[PDB]
Amino acid sequence: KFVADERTNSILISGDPKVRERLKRLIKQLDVEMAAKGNNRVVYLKYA
Amino acid sequence: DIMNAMLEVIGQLDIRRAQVLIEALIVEMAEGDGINLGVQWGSLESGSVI
Repeated sequence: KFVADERTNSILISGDPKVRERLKRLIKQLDVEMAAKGNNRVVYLKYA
Repeated sequence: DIMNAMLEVIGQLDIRRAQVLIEALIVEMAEGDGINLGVQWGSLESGSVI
């Protein structure tokens, strides 16, 4: 089965060295961080 | 993440402000003329005036 800590932000695992193979695979799978979306933007008004 | 956002907002609101030199020009030109001329008459013995 599964654990993690967000003190550390770390996946802990309980189970197989097959769970160790595939869940080091999923250790790696969703590690990715989305690129900044420019969620907010400062616009310089020319006239108004 | 919110920190990295607000630092990019602050970065773009911190810009230098250009400064304008406003020079007004006021021109007031007056001119005037007049000619007042006339002849008056009078006799005060029997009072009669123009």
